[PDB]
Amino acid sequence: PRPDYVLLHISDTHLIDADDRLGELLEQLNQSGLRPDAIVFTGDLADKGEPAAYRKLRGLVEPFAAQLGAELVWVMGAHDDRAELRKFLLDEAPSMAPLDRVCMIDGLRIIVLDTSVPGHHHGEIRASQLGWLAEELATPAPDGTILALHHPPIPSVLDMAVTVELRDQAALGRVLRGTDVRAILAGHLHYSTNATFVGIPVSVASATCGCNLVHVYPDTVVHSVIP
Amino acid sequence: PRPDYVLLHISDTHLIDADDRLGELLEQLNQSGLRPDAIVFTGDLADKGEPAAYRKLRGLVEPFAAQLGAELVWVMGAHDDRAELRKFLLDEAPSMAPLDRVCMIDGLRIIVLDTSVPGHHHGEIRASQLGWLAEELATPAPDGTILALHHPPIPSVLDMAVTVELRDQAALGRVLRGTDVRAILAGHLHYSTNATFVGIPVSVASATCGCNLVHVYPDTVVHSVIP
Ligand SMILES: [Fe+3]
Ligand SMILES: [Fe+3]
Ligand SMILES: [Mn+2]
Ligand SMILES: [Mn+2]
Repeated sequence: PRPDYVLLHISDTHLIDADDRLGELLEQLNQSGLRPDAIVFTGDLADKGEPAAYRKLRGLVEPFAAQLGAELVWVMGAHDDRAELRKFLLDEAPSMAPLDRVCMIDGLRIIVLDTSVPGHHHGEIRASQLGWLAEELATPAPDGTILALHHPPIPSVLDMAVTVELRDQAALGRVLRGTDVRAILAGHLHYSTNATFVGIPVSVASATCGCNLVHVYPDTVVHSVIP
Repeated sequence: PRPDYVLLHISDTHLIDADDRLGELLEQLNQSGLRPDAIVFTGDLADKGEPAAYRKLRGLVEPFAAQLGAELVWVMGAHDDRAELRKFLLDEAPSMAPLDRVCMIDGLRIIVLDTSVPGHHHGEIRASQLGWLAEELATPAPDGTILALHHPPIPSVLDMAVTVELRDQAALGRVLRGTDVRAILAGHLHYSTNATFVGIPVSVASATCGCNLVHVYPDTVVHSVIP
């Protein structure tokens, strides 16, 4: 069976060792001869949101993605800094506004939502983001939508995880329910985890410091854990 | 958040080294102080379906489960032998009939389906099993149903996997659709994998030779990969 799309789902890189942990993964997938349509990094890109760490991340990852002709999709995590990421990763003017973005890969919509709260480890989605997201999803994409965020909308199966979890999930669920979101890609957790949120599959990739392969079929989305 | 149920999902033990790979996992979870309601083993219990290997498996696992007061749930895999498993694992009269079973854990239904084909590595579900399964699911369980089988009803993301995959999945899907099956537990693959089948979450546990924790919440089922 040939997939419609192939995505790479990497998370929690924590760059400031994390340098060659990520380095060796890149080449391992380069050497596997895999050619994904997109590489999605679901947060905690930089451990202390450092300019130097973003620069370094960009030099390591951009060549890798260009070779495979793959779209790079960056997501804000709790440890990141919105302004330094915009500045040193995206070549955009600095702003503390949520890193929310829409990205079409042929017929597939990828939506990047920012669940980060500046200077806080927990997760939240602000009213303006739910409005933005609702408006966007009112138009169905041909091959449906992948949602990429940091803090996963799933129950916390550990206590030291509850204080840093994504808050007010009911609001998100009200917006996602009945739309064309087919899968939710998330990070934060540091162990591979899957569940559903309002009927939608949630897949959380483990920390880098393995990752997930994502094959998008016409009728299903397959997530596989690569050690 | 307190889960309604906790399940342990272990797969592909391949006992005939596999002995102390499984041994060290048991104790690691014994030592974690985890107390699951059920331990579900999703096939390839014995590598050559050997009487000696079932005896050994039983001596290693039954004490472990009794301590935690956990229900043992055994599933036929491709490598198993229906008659020797019935004989040396279940203390049942030998039979080549599919190992199909229903098991209530308080309000939660667990259904064991046998996708094995004797002397063959591929997977199939026979007409009589679809009838049995349909009849059973006509009655909803209070806390819905977990389905446990060997060959997962998900697309094969590798070629050397297609010849051994579960065949005629459309038939299964016709039976599962709209019933109270909340999750499908599966094995066979040897890499952690999740997808949906007819809207239902499928979670495949990796080979032992790690496993999965399964927390069953009122509104969702969370699967986590334990290295
Ligand atoms: Fe992190
Ligand atoms: Fe196996
Ligand atoms: Mn995080
Ligand atoms: Mn198998």
